Amino acid sequence: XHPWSVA
Amino acid sequence: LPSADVYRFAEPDSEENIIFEEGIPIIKAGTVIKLIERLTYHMYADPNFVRTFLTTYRSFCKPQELLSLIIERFEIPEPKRFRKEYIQPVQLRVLNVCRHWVEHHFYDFERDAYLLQRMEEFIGTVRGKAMKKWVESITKIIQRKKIITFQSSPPTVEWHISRPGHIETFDLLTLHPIEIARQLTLLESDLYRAVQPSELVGSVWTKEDKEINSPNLLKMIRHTTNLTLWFEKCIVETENLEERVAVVSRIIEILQVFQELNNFNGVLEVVSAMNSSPVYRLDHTFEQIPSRQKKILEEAHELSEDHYKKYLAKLRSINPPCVPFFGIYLTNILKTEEGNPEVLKRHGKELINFSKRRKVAEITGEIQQYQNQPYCLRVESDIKRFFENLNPMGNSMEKEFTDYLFNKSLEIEPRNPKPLPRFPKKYSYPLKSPGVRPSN
Amino acid sequence: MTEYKLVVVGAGGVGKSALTIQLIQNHFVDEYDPTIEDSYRKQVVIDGETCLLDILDTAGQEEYSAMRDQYMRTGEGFLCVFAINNTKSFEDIHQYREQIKRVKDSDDVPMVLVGNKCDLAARTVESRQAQDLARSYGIPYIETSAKTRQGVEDAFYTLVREIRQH
Repeated sequence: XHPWSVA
Repeated sequence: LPSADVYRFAEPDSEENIIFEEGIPIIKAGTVIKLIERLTYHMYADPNFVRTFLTTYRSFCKPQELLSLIIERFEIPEPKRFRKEYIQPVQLRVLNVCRHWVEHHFYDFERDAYLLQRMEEFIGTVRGKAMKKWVESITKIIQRKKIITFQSSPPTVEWHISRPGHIETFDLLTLHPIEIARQLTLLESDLYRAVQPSELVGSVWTKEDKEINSPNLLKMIRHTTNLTLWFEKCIVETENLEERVAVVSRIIEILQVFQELNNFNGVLEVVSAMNSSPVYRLDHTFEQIPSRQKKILEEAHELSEDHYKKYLAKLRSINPPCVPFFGIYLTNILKTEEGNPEVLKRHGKELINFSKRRKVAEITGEIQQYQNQPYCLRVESDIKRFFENLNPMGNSMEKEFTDYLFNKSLEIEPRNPKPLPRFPKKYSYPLKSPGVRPSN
Repeated sequence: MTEYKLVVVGAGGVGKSALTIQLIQNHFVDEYDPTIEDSYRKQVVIDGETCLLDILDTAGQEEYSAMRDQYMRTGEGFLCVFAINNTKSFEDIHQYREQIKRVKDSDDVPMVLVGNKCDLAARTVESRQAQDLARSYGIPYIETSAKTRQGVEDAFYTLVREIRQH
C-alpha cells in the first residue's frame, strides 16, 4: 500500500 | 544487639517486612520503615538503590515524611564498641542520602521552603567535629543550588535562495534543505535534553496539572506536532501540482538529512505528515516523486511498523548524538505505572512495591543516556528563530484547522470521477533542489 | 490463523490503558511489562475460530495529536473508549469517530464504543445516553470495569465479530 509504492 | 524496637524500626527482616527478587540483594517489596532501613543499611552502601529511590519515591511517600523518617533513622538509642561501629555507618548513609537528595533532586526543596528549613536544621544538629567537617560539603551544595571540542570544526552553514539576514524571505523552498534539517535537529535536541525526570515519574504529564509539572515535555511535544502540521500545510496550500511535488521532494530530502543526523523525532515528524489524511491521498503528487526518494520515505515509514520494531533496533544500534522519539518512552512508563500494583500484600500486611518504581527509573535512565552528547553543528540564530515562531494553526483550533487542511486537499486533488483542475503558480523563484550532499 | 489489528482511541488521563492491560494480562497475574511482544499480542478463540489479536494502545502520547492519523491508519477495528466518570471524554467520541472514518475512507468502519469505569469516582455519563450515541452511530456499546475485568473480553470479542460480519 501507501503512494510511496516500490517496483 | 540493637534496641528493643519500641524505640527503633529494628524489627528483623520478615516476610511481612521485605521481599527480594530471585552481590547486593535486589529489593522488590517492603514496608517503608524497612525500605529506608535498606536505603541506609549498615552492612553496605547501595548507591544505585539511592539513585532509584530518590527519583521514584514521591508516589508512595511525601518529601516531608521522608525527611522525618530519615531523621528518625539518624537518631539511634543505645541498649559499646560494637554498637558505635554500627552507629557510625548508618549515620554516614543517612547523610550521604541527604547529600544525593539536595544534589540531584533539589526541586523538592525549591517548592517547599520549610522542607529546606528542616534539612538545614537537621544538618546543624549533627555532633562530632569530624562528622561536621564532613557535613560542610552538604552545606556548600545547598548554598550553591540556592543561587566541548569536536575533532574537526563543524561543517559550514549552507544557504540556497535566501541570503543570510534575509529572514523575510525564509520558507521551506528558500532555505537549503540540509540546513533546515540541521537547525531543526539542534532545536529538537535542545528540547529533548531539557526534559527532566521530575516530569515523567508518576505519569504526571497525563494528569490535570500537566502544564505545571511537565512544561518542558509538553513544549517539545508541541514543537514536533507544530512542525508536522507545518509540513502538511506547505504541501496542501501549494495548489500547483508542479510546485507541490517540489515541496514533497524537499521534505523527503529533509527526512534524509534527519535519518543521517540520527534525529528520529524529526523522521517521525515527516512520516506523520505523510501519513496524515490530507496528504496520504494525493495520488497525483506522489506519482511524480522519483523512485529513489520513494524508497527513502518507505524505509523511514517501516521504522514504526510492528510497534516500532525497526526504530528500537536502529536506536540501539546507532552511535549518539541523536534525538530519539519520546512517545514510546512515555507509553511504556504510563503502562508500567498503571499496569502494576502499587502495593503487594503478604500475610495481610501492605508492602510498597518497589520493582515497578525500579522499572520506571530504568526508562528514565535510558532517556537521560541520550541527553549527554550534543550535536557538532553551528547554530544560525535567525533560521532557528524562524522555526521557533512558526504557527501553522494561527488563531484556529484543532478541528477547524484539520478540516481546512482536508478540504484544501479535496480542492487541489478532487476524488476520482472528477478531473484534476490545474492551478496557477505560487512561488516566483526556482524550485530545483540544491541537492542534499554538502559543499566540501 | 488470522491476525486482527485493533486500535484503542480515546481521551487520555482517565486510564483507558486499563482496557488492553486487563485483557492480555493473563489474569491472577498483576505484573505487566510493555516491552514484550506478549504485552500487546494474544491468541484467543472467538466463536470457535482461532485468531491473534494485536492491540495498539498509544496511551500517554495523547499530545502527539498530529500522529493520530498514522496510528489510526494501522487498524481495521477500533475501540472508542470513554470514562464513565468523565463527561468530556464522552463528548470527544464524535470527533474521534469522524477522524477514524476519515483515515480509513469509509462510513462503515468496524468499531465499538466502550465505557470504562474506575470505582473511586461517581458516574456522570448514564448508560442510556451512551447506548443512544452508539445506536446513532450503528455500533455496539459495552461497559467495562477497570478493577473487576468485567466486560473486557466482551468488549474485544464483539469488535472482532464486527470485523468478521463486515
